[PDB]
Amino acid sequence: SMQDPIADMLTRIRNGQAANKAAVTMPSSKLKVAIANVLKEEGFIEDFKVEGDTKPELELTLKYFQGKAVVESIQRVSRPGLRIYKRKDELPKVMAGLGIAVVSTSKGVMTDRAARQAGLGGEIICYVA
Amino acid sequence: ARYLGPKLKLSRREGTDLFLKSGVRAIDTKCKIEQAPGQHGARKPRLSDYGVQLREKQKVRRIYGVLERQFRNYYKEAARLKGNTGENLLALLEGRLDNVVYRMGFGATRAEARQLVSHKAIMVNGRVVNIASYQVSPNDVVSIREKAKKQSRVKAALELAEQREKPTWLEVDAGKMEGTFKRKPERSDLSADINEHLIVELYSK
Amino acid sequence: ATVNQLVRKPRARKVAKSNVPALEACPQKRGVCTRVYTTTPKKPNSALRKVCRVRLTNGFEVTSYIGGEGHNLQEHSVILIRGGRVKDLPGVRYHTVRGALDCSGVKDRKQARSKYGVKRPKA
Amino acid sequence: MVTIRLARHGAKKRPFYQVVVADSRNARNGRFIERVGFFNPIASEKEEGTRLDLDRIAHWVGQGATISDRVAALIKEVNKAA
Amino acid sequence: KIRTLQGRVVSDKMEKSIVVAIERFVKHPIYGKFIKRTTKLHVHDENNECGIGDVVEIRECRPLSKTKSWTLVRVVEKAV
Amino acid sequence: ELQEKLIAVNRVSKTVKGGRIFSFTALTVVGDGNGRVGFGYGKAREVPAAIQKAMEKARRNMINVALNNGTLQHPVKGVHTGSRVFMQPASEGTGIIAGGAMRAVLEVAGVHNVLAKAYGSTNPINVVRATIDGLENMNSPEMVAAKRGKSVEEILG
RNA sequence: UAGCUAGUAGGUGGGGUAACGGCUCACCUAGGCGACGAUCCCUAGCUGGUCUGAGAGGAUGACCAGCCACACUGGAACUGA
RNA sequence: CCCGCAGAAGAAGCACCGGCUAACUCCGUGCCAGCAGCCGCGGUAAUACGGAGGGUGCAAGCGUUAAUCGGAAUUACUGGGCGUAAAGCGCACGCAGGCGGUUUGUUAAGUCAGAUGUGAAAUCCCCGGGCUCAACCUGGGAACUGCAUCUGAUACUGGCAA
Repeated sequence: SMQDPIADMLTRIRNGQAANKAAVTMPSSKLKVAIANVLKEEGFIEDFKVEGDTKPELELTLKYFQGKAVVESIQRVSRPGLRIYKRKDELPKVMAGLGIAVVSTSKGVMTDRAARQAGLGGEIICYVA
Repeated sequence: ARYLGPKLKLSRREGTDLFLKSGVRAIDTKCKIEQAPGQHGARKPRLSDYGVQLREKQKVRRIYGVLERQFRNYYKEAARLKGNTGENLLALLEGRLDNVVYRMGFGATRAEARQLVSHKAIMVNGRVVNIASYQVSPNDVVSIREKAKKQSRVKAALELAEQREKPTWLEVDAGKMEGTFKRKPERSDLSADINEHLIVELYSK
Repeated sequence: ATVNQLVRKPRARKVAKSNVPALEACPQKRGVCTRVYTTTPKKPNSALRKVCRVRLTNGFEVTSYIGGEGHNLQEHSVILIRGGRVKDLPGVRYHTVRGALDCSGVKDRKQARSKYGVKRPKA
Repeated sequence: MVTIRLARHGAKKRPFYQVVVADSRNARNGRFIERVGFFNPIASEKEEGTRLDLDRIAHWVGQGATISDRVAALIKEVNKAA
Repeated sequence: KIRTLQGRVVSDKMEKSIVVAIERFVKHPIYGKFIKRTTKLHVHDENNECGIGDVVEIRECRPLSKTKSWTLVRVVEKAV
Repeated sequence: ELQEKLIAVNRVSKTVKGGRIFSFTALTVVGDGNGRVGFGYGKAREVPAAIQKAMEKARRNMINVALNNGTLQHPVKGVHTGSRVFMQPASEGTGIIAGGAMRAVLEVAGVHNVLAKAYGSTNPINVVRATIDGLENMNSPEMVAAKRGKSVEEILG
């Protein structure tokens, strides 16, 4: 009954890349906004806009490098059935560093590399190839 | 603990001049290389991948004279040391004392250098050493005792090693009958042909 | 495979059973010959197989296999049984050691002598 | 009694000693409190194995420990040598 | 600051003592999920003052019976 | 220079009104030793005709994959029919540690150092296809810099 | 193996202990544990470690070191720090 | 430990050789004798039995048996499955339990960072040292993935309130 909304966002991004959608619409929340902010910051999406005022909708523009999708794999790592918190040394280098792990540290949502350079760990939200 | 059998049969099973007889009469002129020592050596086999790995390991073990328990100890030591593990394995085999004796020009073979080291002839850093598998450190001085300096087989070995190639990680004096182990050899210094990747892949199973 | 179902009752290692249960986790065991007979194998092997009944020192009575061309075992002979299933023979899952307490070596043998307890022949 | 003494380690006919302070009813290599150094009687030429940190020695003797004969001799030599 | 554990009361029914269930949010060593484990303690209720349904701060002390080595310091969030 | 390797020779049979007819299949790989891998599957009534079929099939359908100095770029999971291959790049040295068919594919591919493992069915045709699928699934730092739209140094740090 | 437990669970007071305490007695209350497995049955000295394994794990606990228990079997105290 | 003597003198076995699994031919026998880890071999031309010659592997040891892990992703946390291969309760309701849409504030239990105490010594790992080398012994470090406390952070999970 929609326990996990972040995995719903990730499934929408994955299915929109697989079906070659131009843009993906979903309900928003500030966690989704932060994850989409860092997904723009690395270059997996093109951009995003948050539109509604009381029933807020978030719309993402999916990037397509000529043949493929830019996002190939994206996995929800911590899930509501099994929360996964790593330390500052256990922060994974995803796809030998070519992909990111979105980590929600105590300074907010950032990537694996910014959490390691800042010196702090936390809940890993998703691996993004 | 040594092989001590027919040596040219060991050279003929591998198909390569292992230099384990000598250099004076040529090894094809002894005879019968390209041929396995069978009664079935006229038929060459298909020789599968584990066979190929085992033959390269047997080649490297016979070209030095090391038995298998010492060789797998050398493999563990090359594996736990940082760097290319196969190059560390060849460096640890070139670091052996009797090999340094044979490369420097004392002893015409590796078995002759082993009998020379065994019979208390060679002093490394001012102390005589019995053990063939002694690791010669860099900037070590390899020399002979007083009594064993006046030994004619060392003269003949100096001559036929003058016809050899004089490897460059060690420096031979040849007149004081001394030499120094200058540095650690790299892969390009030594032998250019043997496949150490086949050896590390065997023990990695 | 749900992690809650593994927390409530975990994954179960099956059980390891032994095909040599009369040896009692020992390499060999001494027993005495109750009977020395022969039997026939299962259907594609067609021979006569020298199999002896053994009573063991722990009280198990098992059938062992006397392997090698011709033996000297009798009634009430003390032998050393070893372990190792005989594939054709049903119910036979131990071997007798040749070179044992009473069981002699095989006659006129020269290759794999130590599997049959034959001393090295001198010339 | 708390005493400072020598525990014997090392190989056969090549002894090594840990100078170590322990309750004196315990076994020779058994349960101790802290090891305040080591001693090597056969060490080599050029090799100096005799190490004593005098701070923990003086701390434990001020707490009421009892120095053994070898340990008191070794304190004498490392305290007159420096 | 004294070492103090926070727990709900489970039962109040004997005399001058209560039985209190502290919950810890442990992690599973095998499977990695944070699971809730519970610990019932017999706590010494001098003055017999608190009831069945509340939360109580509790520290440990000298043994007082064959159980009951913990004592009430105070009741935070009394209940009905 | 197109070095070639024979992986498997199988004997298959087709039954007819007379009796069983046996033919032989060959699974081969070719490669430049620098990036380019190809696999071929020949089938003929006798063996060296099947080898020549497999070689001239393998030489045409060759795909180029990217690889570092002698190594992979990242861990990568190749999958096929019953094969669930997992290959991890390596440290230098240590050779190709891989089983059989995957060893031959990675050796003609020019991958010198690898750590590999096959899961599921280790049938040779399907693990060759899973291996070459994991190889062509691999991507380079310059191509992932082409995708995400930034220089490679901002990705690597 | 699904119910177990009356000094059993708590209180007051006397006694006892180097020391708190159902540790022991008289009294009062009727409680305590248990499906986050009580009770019963089978097996077992425990740990640092050892072996294996890429790791996670699994198997183990000879030697060496720490703790425990025992000293023909069952029991009891004396002496003494 | 060093020195002198004598002399090649006193010093090489064990398993295997059809496939897996490196290494082959002749002879004896004929579903017998026997072998065998699994597949299986032996029916008159046996690379599978027994001997021989040759070879292979290890070596003062070499084989067999027993036992443990590995391979086995074959109890799968990392790391499996469930239409037909083994496997969706016959179907619901529902207590315990597990999970929890969205905004703001607070607490800071989970989480993260740092510090302090602790985690005996040995062992394992690294850089060295001493035994002619090695095994072995030894100096310093790292580690002991943990627990408790203290100081903060507060994104995420939990509590409290709206």
